[PDB]
Amino acid sequence: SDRVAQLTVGNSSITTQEAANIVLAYGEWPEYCPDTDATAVDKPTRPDVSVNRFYTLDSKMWQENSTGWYWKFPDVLNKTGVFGQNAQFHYLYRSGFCLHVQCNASKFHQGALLVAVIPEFVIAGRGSNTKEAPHPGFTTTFPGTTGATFYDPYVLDSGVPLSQALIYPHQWINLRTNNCATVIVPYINAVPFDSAINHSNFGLIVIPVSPLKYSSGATTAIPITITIAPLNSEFGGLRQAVS
Amino acid sequence: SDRVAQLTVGNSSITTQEAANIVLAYGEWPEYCPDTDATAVDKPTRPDVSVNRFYTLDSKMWQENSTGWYWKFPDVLNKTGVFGQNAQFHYLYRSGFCLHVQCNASKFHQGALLVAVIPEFVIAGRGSNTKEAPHPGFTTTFPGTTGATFYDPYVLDSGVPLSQALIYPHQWINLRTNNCATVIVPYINAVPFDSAINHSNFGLIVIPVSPLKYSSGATTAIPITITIAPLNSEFGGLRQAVS
Amino acid sequence: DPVEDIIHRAISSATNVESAANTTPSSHRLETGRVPALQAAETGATSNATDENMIETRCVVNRNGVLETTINHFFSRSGLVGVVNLTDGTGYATWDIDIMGFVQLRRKCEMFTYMRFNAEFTFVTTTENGGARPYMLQYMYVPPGAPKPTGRDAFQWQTATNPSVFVKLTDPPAQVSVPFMSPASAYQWFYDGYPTFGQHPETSNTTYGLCPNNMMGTFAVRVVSREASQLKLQTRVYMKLKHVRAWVPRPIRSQPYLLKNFPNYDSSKITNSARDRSSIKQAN
Amino acid sequence: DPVEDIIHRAISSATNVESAANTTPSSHRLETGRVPALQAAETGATSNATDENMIETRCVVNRNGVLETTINHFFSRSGLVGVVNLTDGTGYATWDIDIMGFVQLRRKCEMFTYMRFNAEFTFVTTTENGGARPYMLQYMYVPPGAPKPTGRDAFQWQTATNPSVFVKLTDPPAQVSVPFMSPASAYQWFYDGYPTFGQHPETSNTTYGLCPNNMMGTFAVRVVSREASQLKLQTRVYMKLKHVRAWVPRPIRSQPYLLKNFPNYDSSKITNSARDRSSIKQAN
Amino acid sequence: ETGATSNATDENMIETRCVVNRNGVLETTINHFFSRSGLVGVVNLTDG
Amino acid sequence: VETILEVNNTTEATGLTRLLIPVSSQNKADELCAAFMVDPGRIGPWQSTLVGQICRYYTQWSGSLKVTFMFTGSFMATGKMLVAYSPPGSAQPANR
Amino acid sequence: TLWYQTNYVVPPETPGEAYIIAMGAAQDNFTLKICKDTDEVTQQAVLQ
Ligand SMILES: CCCCCCCCCCCCC/C=C/[C@H](O)[C@H](N)CO
Ligand SMILES: CCCCCCCCCCCCC/C=C/[C@H](O)[C@H](N)CO
Repeated sequence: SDRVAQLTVGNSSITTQEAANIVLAYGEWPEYCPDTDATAVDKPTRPDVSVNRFYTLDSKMWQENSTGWYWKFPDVLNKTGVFGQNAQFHYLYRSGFCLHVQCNASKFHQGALLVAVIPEFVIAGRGSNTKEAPHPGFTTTFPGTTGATFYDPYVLDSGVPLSQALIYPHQWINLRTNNCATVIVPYINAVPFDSAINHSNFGLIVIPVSPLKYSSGATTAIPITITIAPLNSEFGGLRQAVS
Repeated sequence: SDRVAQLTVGNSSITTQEAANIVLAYGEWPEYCPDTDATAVDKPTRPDVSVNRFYTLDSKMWQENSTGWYWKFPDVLNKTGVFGQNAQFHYLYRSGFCLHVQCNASKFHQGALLVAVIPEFVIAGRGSNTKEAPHPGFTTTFPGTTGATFYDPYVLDSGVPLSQALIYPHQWINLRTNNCATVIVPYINAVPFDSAINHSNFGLIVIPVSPLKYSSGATTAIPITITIAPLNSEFGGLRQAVS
Repeated sequence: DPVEDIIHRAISSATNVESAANTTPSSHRLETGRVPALQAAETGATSNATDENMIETRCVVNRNGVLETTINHFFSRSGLVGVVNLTDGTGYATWDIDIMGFVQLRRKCEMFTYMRFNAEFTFVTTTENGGARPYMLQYMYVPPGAPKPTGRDAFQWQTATNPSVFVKLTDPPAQVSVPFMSPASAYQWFYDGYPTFGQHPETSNTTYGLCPNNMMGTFAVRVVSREASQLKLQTRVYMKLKHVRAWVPRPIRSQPYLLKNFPNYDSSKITNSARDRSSIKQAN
Repeated sequence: DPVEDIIHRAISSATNVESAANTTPSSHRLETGRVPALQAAETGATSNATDENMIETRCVVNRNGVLETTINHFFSRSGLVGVVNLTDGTGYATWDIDIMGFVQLRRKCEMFTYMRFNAEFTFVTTTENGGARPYMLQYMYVPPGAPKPTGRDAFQWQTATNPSVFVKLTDPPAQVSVPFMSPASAYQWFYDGYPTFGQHPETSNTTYGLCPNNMMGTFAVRVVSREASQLKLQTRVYMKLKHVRAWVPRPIRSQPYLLKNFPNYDSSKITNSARDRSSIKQAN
Repeated sequence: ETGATSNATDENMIETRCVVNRNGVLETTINHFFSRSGLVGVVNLTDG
Repeated sequence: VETILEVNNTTEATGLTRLLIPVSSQNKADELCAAFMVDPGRIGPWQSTLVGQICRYYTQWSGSLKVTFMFTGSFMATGKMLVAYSPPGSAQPANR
Repeated sequence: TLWYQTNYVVPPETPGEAYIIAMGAAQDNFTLKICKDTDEVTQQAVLQ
């Protein structure tokens, strides 16, 4: 009655039989923008079925010497589905999310992942220059659906240590206990509406802390799939398409 | 108080100062599908601002020897805007429309157009064969935003005379009286929802009955613009994109 | 307290009319500002000038009948829809049920776009020299998907599930009633669309206008015998539209007809709607 | 009667806590089924095992203060944010107001993402040999868009609209209060995004992380005189965060700092968070 | 031509939402605009 | 209070011609007439207004705006115009 | 951007070049926050 769960959003549903729990980020639910906090004077669009559903990204194979991964939200969904078409025709944007990272392994495998959610996750450059200076490319800061591997996961590629990164909303995927992590995140920004193309709010991060080990003869290919879903999404400022 | 009107739908508005009246097609307003007439078991999407607004097509120059024109609805809006993206991701479709044909001319010009709305307007072929047989091409039946000129406007290219075509919802653009025609059309089909790609419900038709005449020295270029707008549109059956 | 803007009729009126309208007496108008003769046809409406406001009329209690003009009394008259030719000696004959092949009843049905009716078929079967020979016939109804018969004495004539009618040639003609059998909510005679998805061609697309909600099956007929009798037959099928409702009127055909399923015409010979006269300034 | 489906809270709870928590006395547990020592760290929650359920405790009325640990008493301590060098003989000096250049107050402010505060500046101006020479200074505040001064005696120093402070070197140091001047609703120290649209490059994009909601203007300073006096100056600007609110905590910096606006580090020399020891099996 | 400005509000042009506006119209008055002291004259005195 | 924009601020006008936008009969359809940014406090047509000169004494404006077009042709000339505002995220629209 | 919807149609003996005067103001919810000096002004003397 606690290890079994089902999450139906839109026309899609996720079952699980070996879950742990569900984490609300900072104790709050994603909701629509109230009238006392809105600053635009147009009426927003709210599709509410066509954009609030579970989108499944690609799978990441987890190996012995993986140094870890990061996506940007809502960067990964600007080109998939009707959420990718409403986020290009409209200047303004507001949503929550509901994340789910699946990774199964047998009773003879061991290891652990750290699935956390970092608001305003800024990538650092990797040079000893005091001004010129190195800055990350656009496919490194805004990677898309294929993510990006960390170079230095010990400092999260931002000069900030992983050992204190449990202050963010997070779960663990311990292969002897569970196989999935679920984090529900509200809209966290200093402005009520903001653009979905320039500004990615937060970044999902999956880093294997204890490495994958298995005895000989076991299944060598352990993939990590990620299924995300917008919640309470609304757009504004209709114009022509800009990607 | 009758020649002046304004039509605000969505984020767009049309003014006119020399109008005639507004025609409801068959005395009814476009509305959503009631629960006693629905046959699908999924929840529909209703964007209601992003898809209900005035889309302006291209302009048609009206000359001395024009034999007339026809568009298919909703064919012309399957590739423009967020209505063109909701009509490709979704299998089902239902909407009304609100049409507006602008054509101005001076006090020294003369002529008249017939702006009518024909439900289930089927194009005929033009051969004396009794089976093979000629059939119209796909760009003739489903022309798109560029429309198609009639070959034989006297029989509406369907073996059916123009002189009785006032049984359809229609107005006139008489250049000494008005400059615009407005027709509001509900959803007319034998099924509650139907596909927006295979089946175009009705066809707007602008045919100059009395020809354009002007004395020498006047402005020779008289264009005809058409501004249409969906009303109470809703979609269903989410899938991948098919154009 | 939450977001506020999430919180946020017709024209016509039917009257039971029994007889034609009356006429009230009138007088003469000598005043300005009130004019019933001036109209504006650009508004898309018809003229509403009654004859009491044009001339001086009398009081006429009108007792004429407006009963035979309704759409039930107009379509409940059975006409020919198909002729099935059977020459015995393959032994049987089929007929795809499509009433768009004969032109007396087609043009009446092309006044409207959507029609919802029941039917009442009648099969008048004769020989080629007039008829009346005491042989026994079988008329099956084959729905779409059912196996059509492939022989004179095949096993599809066992007829354990679908309807069939046994009647001799020398009996009165057989007559049944047929319900609304379409999967949609109305038979549509004009379907501006394509049945399937895909890349549609430019040269010859034989699928434009095909409405599969109207294809109702196959009508098969044989002579119930073992040895092949040698006699040529014709059946004639008469459909009577009853319990009929009609929607969305459209203009009546003015060009001569060509194919069953397609509304073709020839453009090199377009017949004028009004037959010619000498000049415009004389009436005869 | 119309379409039906058009018709269709939190967790935390704040308590006013004055002193630290007490301790209630405990006893020994000899029973099965009830276990406070077993946790599950995979659920994303911290352990809730209190010390009354691990050992046997006594009754302690705790009277310690939890007052100095709040975010108002932690940030209301003024520290150095900028040093403006003025050598007279161009005659003036400017300073783009950016407090991310000195590292004592930067690392305290990088604990959080969004902060909303008022400020209280103080300008301690001395000479290069210690100070105290009776000359008069002018400190303008130039908002974004206002014309910066282009000379020692230019017309932008007339100062008819924007604020300015006249104070000698031999007075006590000048001190003002500054409101929340951002166009957004919070100063954000980490902006994962780009300021403008367009094709962003791969080699060196110097605009990644630039938040224009934080750029607050320019601070200019001159010596109020006609002939150029010849004396080298330094001002020191001390910001005190008051009336401060903070959101979304984040981990504290562990790598040595490099640039003002960008959170760079070198990957070839990554300093470990914990200084090394001999082995894992001994404590000293 | 009537010498008056346009009175078309934005609720009658497009479809708007409900916005409770809490912005300040205090610093724009003519007292807060002119109560900022600026230079008006420079007097040169050379003694001897 | 409505004051006049200088939409025709080219290097050719040089005078009171700068205030007015020319129209004429076009040979092609779909054509463009004029264009300007919406920025009180930027170099361009707004600089010659009471809005664009009081928003230079102040930083950080907020709120809606309005643009009124008056036509100064003859009485017998007719026509229609499309006036379109497009929010940021791209360059000036290339067609209608 | 201003676009031609249809055309500028004109009868004979009438000029075919007309003008448009464009105006601008602010709505009822317009505000302004921080007072500064304007950049429209220069001076290099005392205006003797
Ligand atoms: C033994 C009885 C056999 C005869 C029974 C016939 C039943 C089938 C009749 C279905 C209803 C009429 C068929 C449809 C009408 C039109 O032909 C189609 N809509 C063609 O468009
Ligand atoms: C005569 C008085 C001149 C001094 C007045 C200074 C007022 C400007 C201070 C604005 C508030 C602090 C500036 C912003 C803080 C941080 O440096 C930025 N957010 C940098 O990210």
